[PDB]
Amino acid sequence: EKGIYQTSNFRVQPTESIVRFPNITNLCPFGEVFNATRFASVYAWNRKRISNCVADYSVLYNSASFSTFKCYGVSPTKLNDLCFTNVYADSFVIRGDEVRQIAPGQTGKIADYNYKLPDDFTGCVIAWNSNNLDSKGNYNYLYRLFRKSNLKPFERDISTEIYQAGSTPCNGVEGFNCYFPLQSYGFQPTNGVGYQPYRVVVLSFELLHAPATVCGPKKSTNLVKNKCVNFNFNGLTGTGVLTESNKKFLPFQQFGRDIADTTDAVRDPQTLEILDITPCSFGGVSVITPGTNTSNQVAVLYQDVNCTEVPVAIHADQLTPTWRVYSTGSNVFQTRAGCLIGAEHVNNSYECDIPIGAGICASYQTSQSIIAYTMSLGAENSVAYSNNSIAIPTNFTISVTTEILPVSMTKTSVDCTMYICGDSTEC
Amino acid sequence: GKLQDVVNQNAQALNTLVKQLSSNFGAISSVLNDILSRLDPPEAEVQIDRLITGRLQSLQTYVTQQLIRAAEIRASANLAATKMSECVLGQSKRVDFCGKGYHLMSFPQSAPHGVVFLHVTYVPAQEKNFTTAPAICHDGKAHFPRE
Amino acid sequence: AENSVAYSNNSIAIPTNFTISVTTEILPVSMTKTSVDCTMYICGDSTECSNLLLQYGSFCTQLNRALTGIAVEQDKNTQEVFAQVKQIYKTPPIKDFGGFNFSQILPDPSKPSKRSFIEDLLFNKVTLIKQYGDCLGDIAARDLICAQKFNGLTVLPPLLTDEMIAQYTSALLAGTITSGWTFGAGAALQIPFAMQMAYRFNGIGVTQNVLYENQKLIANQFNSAIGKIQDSLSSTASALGKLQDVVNQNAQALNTLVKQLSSNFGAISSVLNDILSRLDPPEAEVQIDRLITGRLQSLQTYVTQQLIRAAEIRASANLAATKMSECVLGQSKRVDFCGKGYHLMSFPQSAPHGVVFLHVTYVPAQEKNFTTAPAICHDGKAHFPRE
Amino acid sequence: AYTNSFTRGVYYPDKVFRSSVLHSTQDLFLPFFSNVTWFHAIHDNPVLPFNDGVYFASTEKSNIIRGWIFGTTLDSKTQSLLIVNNATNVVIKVCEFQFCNDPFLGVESEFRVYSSANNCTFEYVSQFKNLREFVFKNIDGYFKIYSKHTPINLVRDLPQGFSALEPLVDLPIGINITRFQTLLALHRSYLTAYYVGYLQPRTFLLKYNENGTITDAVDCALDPLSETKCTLKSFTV
Ligand SMILES: *[C@@H]1O[C@H](CO)[C@@H](O[C@@H]2O[C@H](CO)[C@@H](O)[C@H](O)[C@H]2NC(C)=O)[C@H](O)[C@H]1NC(C)=O
Ligand SMILES: *[C@@H]1O[C@H](CO)[C@@H](O[C@@H]2O[C@H](CO)[C@@H](O)[C@H](O)[C@H]2NC(C)=O)[C@H](O)[C@H]1NC(C)=O
Ligand SMILES: *[C@@H]1O[C@H](CO)[C@@H](O[C@@H]2O[C@H](CO)[C@@H](O)[C@H](O)[C@H]2NC(C)=O)[C@H](O)[C@H]1NC(C)=O
Ligand SMILES: *[C@@H]1O[C@H](CO)[C@@H](O[C@@H]2O[C@H](CO)[C@@H](O)[C@H](O)[C@H]2NC(C)=O)[C@H](O)[C@H]1NC(C)=O
Ligand SMILES: *[C@@H]1O[C@H](CO)[C@@H](O)[C@H](O)[C@H]1NC(C)=O
Ligand SMILES: *[C@@H]1O[C@H](CO)[C@@H](O)[C@H](O)[C@H]1NC(C)=O
Ligand SMILES: *[C@@H]1O[C@H](CO)[C@@H](O)[C@H](O)[C@H]1NC(C)=O
Ligand SMILES: *[C@@H]1O[C@H](CO)[C@@H](O)[C@H](O)[C@H]1NC(C)=O
Ligand SMILES: *[C@@H]1O[C@H](CO)[C@@H](O)[C@H](O)[C@H]1NC(C)=O
Ligand SMILES: *[C@@H]1O[C@H](CO)[C@@H](O)[C@H](O)[C@H]1NC(C)=O
Ligand SMILES: *[C@@H]1O[C@H](CO)[C@@H](O)[C@H](O)[C@H]1NC(C)=O
Ligand SMILES: *[C@@H]1O[C@H](CO)[C@@H](O)[C@H](O)[C@H]1NC(C)=O
Ligand SMILES: *[C@@H]1O[C@H](CO)[C@@H](O)[C@H](O)[C@H]1NC(C)=O
Ligand SMILES: *[C@@H]1O[C@H](CO)[C@@H](O)[C@H](O)[C@H]1NC(C)=O
Ligand SMILES: *[C@@H]1O[C@H](CO)[C@@H](O)[C@H](O)[C@H]1NC(C)=O
Repeated sequence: EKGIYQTSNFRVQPTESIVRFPNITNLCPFGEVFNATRFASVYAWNRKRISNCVADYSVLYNSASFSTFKCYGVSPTKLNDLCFTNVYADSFVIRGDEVRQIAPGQTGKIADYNYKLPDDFTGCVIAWNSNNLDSKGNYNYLYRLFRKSNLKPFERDISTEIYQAGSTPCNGVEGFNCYFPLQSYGFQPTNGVGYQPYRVVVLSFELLHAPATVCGPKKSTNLVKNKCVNFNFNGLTGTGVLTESNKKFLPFQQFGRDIADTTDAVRDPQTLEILDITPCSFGGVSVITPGTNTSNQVAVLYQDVNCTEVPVAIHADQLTPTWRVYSTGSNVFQTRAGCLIGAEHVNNSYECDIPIGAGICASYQTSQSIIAYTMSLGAENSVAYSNNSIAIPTNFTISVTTEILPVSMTKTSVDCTMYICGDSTEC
Repeated sequence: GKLQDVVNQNAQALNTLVKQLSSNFGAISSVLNDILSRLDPPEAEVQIDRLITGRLQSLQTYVTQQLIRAAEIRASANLAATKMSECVLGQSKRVDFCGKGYHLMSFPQSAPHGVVFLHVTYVPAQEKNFTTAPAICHDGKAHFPRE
Repeated sequence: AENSVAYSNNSIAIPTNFTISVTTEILPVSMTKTSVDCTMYICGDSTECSNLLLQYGSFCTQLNRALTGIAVEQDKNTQEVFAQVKQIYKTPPIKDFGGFNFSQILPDPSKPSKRSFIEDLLFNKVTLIKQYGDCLGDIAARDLICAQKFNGLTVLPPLLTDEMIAQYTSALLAGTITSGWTFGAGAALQIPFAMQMAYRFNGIGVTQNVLYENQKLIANQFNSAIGKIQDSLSSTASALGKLQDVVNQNAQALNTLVKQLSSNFGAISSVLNDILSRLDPPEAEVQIDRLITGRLQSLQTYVTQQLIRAAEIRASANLAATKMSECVLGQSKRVDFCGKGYHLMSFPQSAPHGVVFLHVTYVPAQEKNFTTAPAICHDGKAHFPRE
Repeated sequence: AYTNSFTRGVYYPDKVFRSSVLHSTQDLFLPFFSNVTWFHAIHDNPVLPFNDGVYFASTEKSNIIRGWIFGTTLDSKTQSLLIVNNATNVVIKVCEFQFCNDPFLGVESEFRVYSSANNCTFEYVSQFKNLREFVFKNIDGYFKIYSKHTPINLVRDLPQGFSALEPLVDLPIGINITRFQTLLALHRSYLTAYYVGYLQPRTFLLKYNENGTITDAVDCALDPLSETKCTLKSFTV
């Protein structure tokens, strides 16, 4: 039907992809972590720092020995695209049937006395069978059996004191219901599965907040300003336009946020300049039609857009050629409601037909085309006021007019259980 | 058109409510019978709770918009009852309340979901210029017209 | 204040003077027209999110239909208050009007605008396009309005400009001052202004010789009351509180809707790009559905409260249209409907989103005690007063 | 002895740049107008608790204050922590020390702090007009440290304005802390000026300026007026 319709939105599309990783070329020492002759016992677990490297993660999970590759705040497919902060690695040996205790929220004497993970853990847990390397006899793999209380997350308790399991205070030497707290492991090569030793590595990191030194194999591109790009800064993706900023970041800061918690500023990782981020231009599109009874011609309003910026405001020559005629031409008119394209501006005033806004209306007139004009308020008139003149009527008209008012509406009812559940008694 | 609008808005609201039943709202199906044919109750509960939550939200939206439309229809019916009292059962002096011109009388006619008033007024027609004065002096005294 | 009437069964008090009084009434007419791009609010530019949003049905078609219905009604409100006559009556030259001075409410005739002096004072007292256009200098473009536009929230302009609304009000003023109430009923019939004022005195039950004998005093009292309105609007703070409240409530609702985008609603992040950077789609879908459900709830709350505010604004504009018809285009007998006292005449002035009425009334002033009687007996017959 | 904080121990709670907004944060903070314990050397170091975290401030002119020990028993049965300045570099160390019953440092002179230092798991090395402020926290196997230095304008009392502490270092030590003791630089080596406040779980309302600087705050549990300002999310009522 004849009218004006908000139908969709235009939006400039990005052209190319940008990657800006830091410039680091030395690889990352995972051989020193995963191929070591002697791992540590679980009560005294080792923590190794990992820093200033390029770490390729796919050769870990695309290998054979690991019977556990459990990641927690992240997917394994994504690990080669992110940059990491405060990377640490933790290594020990446990029994074969308590790998399930190395997880957030676990009970058991390993999780309660020896090595505790937090609830909001971010990282990966890797485990594999080491029967060939740690079984013969072997007894210097100890675990803790007795503590006064439960451990905190990432707490290590390396201390020797005789465990008072009675009401009498012992000292120094073993006694009755007084116990040495540590206990060895019986790793024999003919043990069943569940008693055979397993080697465990725990990686833990932080993602996308602070500056980063450890990240995977991506090749950078060059920084492209002043146009709608598809960026990737240290693993943080998004679409927008990059321009130079003049905010000053303190050296522990990599990103800025606005009131809606979106990223709107970034420090480059090769240059150390500050850039601003802003989405590529969009807006509403209204279509002015007469009836499809009468025509198939239309005019198009781009709401709150300047007219010389409309092919900048749309993604210029990506649209259909049937579409791109409605971004240029000679029927281009600037109003305060945006840019109108496809109607001829005339200089008369008429009573309003299809409202556009800020004083402008549109119509279909005689061949036939769509016109745009300023609406008229009414007919000009002037009263012949004087200080001793009056006008008196000498005839009259009897007039009858109609007035229509709504009184009532349709009464409806809803059977709720039939709407929600049908006939189903389970529902 | 004012009476056709009330018919159209309510048919549109009921048709929207009927075709909201083909959304799955994040479940595996929007058809409850297809969910109950393929799964047993312990993991069927998870999908049926999603469908229940979505359809409950649809019904609540329909009812809230009906209550706001009923309040506007109530104000329109109060105004029509006042016009019946003051234009059909009396002669009114309120400017423009019973048509344009000076009100003589009004007639009511019934209409579907509504009411139509026929207002009869006096409109002055063919005017002449004259010279006028506020008062007239006759014997050293001022005279003023009565009506 | 405590007071006590000296009632008796044969005493009456009659006034011996009067005061010409001018008072102000302010009414809201329209509110800001807004629009929402739903997919840009909920999903940003993520096509994964916008494909998941199709599972919830026609919710955003429904929300945009409700907001479009509000925006059309806001132009109907303004047409109903201001466009009641279809002749544009031209401002006469102001040198007669029997001593009554209308210069501060009529449009300034050397300036090319149509605003009067009091309309200029009213338009400088409410603290309310191309700031969507700039939004890229990216340090000075940290306004609240660029944060709204980047998440799909826009403001639509009104159909009538402020200059058009001032033209309508000056045509109503010219019709009233040159013709009385005749242009509201038909063609305008000219009458001199002191004869118009005499017939309005006659309408409140005072004989017209009272007007003609006190003409200069009545015109001086009127000109003084107009000056008091003008300097009270040049020296106050919050006379237009009813119009400032509509602006404040609208800006508050849009800012609340923008700040709701930093809730995670039980997900691991409130930023969609962080979720898409760290997870693959089978377990990303679980977090994105939580964010979709929270943001849909926020939009539905905003739209429900806009519809309720639009119904109250509509009742206020119906009352302003009735007051234009019954106090500017006629003389009213309804007690207190056009000010306090006996109504003589009213003048309209446009205001941002609103209308101001200046009501002129007769207030009795200086009373005396007399002895009274119901009838008088002369020749064995009772005599009663006519008027 | 006691003094008054007025505004002490507000730090940047995260690492993201924010300009010209307000922001509400739950952390461990030092409450406003609380009593800080005073220690002076008019001419003493006991074992103060830790409990949830510590505000530490200190003021001298010529490098007397140097480092702390943190632990549980201080008796070589459990692990413990040590931080010392050399006036060139800083030494941080998580061995299983047997500590002396009165640790200090003789004036260059030798160390009279620990006799035995076995069983080490961590080691690190790094680099009145001086008020040095510190916040220590021990959460999730980490030891966080915030700091800032300013020229004190006064004689003995703490200054009145507002200044926020930047983050310094985060240490993965994995130990249990319940007590601590500061380490001085004593001239006459006898093997036998600083303020301490405790951190509380609060809610604060932080104001960031045009340049990204925290210039003002509101402690929401201080008084009813500030409890009003935290509900209204502004600074004027
Ligand atoms: C951290 O160390 C403290 C200090 O010893 C431990 O808390 C003590 O536990 C005993 C157990 O009977 C209590 O009697 C003491 O009162 C506690 N002292 C304090 C200061 O709280 C605590 O158990 C250790 N942490 C963990 C997780 O074991
Ligand atoms: C007042 O107006 C009416 C029009 O309604 C005039 O009536 C017309 O008079 C002429 C001359 O006699 C006739 O030819 C027309 O047919 C009449 N019209 C109608 C509708 O009856 C009437 O003459 C006018 N009166 C004056 C004094 O001018
Ligand atoms: C009625 O009230 C008016 C007040 O408006 C009186 O007018 C005043 O008269 C005195 C004496 O002539 C003058 O000095 C004042 O300047 C007048 N005031 C104004 C505003 O003009 C008038 O006298 C009163 N009439 C009666 C009969 O009491
Ligand atoms: C009608 O009232 C206006 C008040 O605004 C008078 O205009 C002022 O006249 C004084 C001289 O007495 C000038 O100093 C002002 O600049 C004028 N103001 C404006 C806005 O022009 C005006 O003179 C009065 N008209 C008559 C006929 O007395
Ligand atoms: C550990 O050694 C195995 C066998 O030689 C090898 O496949 C693997 O890549 C090594 N791990 C590293 C280098 O991280
Ligand atoms: C490498 O990084 C340094 C330090 O950030 C920077 O100065 C230099 O320009 C970078 N070089 C390249 C080729 O990116
Ligand atoms: C369109 O217009 C034609 C011509 O008036 C009419 O015959 C036809 O019924 C119309 N169709 C609709 C759907 O209005
Ligand atoms: C569009 O841009 C031109 C060039 O700066 C400017 O002159 C014009 O005023 C702009 N249009 C609007 C509506 O601001
Ligand atoms: C309308 O008039 C202006 C001058 O007032 C002129 O510049 C313009 O071209 C005219 N447009 C048409 C369609 O006549
Ligand atoms: C009255 O006189 C004026 C001035 O000559 C004229 O313009 C006007 O039309 C006259 N009115 C009528 C009703 O003839
Ligand atoms: C009328 O008389 C009463 C009683 O003496 C007195 O109180 C009252 O004020 C008088 N009214 C006037 C208007 O003087
Ligand atoms: C802090 O010191 C003041 C000194 O006036 C004292 O009244 C108050 O009780 C002290 N507060 C605490 C918690 O000890
Ligand atoms: C600081 O002094 C201690 C003790 O002499 C020493 O162990 C440490 O290496 C020194 N730090 C340096 C030289 O950076
Ligand atoms: C540290 O470990 C050794 C064995 O490497 C052990 O003999 C010693 O007792 C431990 N230190 C302490 C203080 O217990
Ligand atoms: C913000 O930083 C600028 C430096 O460009 C400085 O001139 C200005 O004083 C600072 N603003 C405030 C409020 O301190």
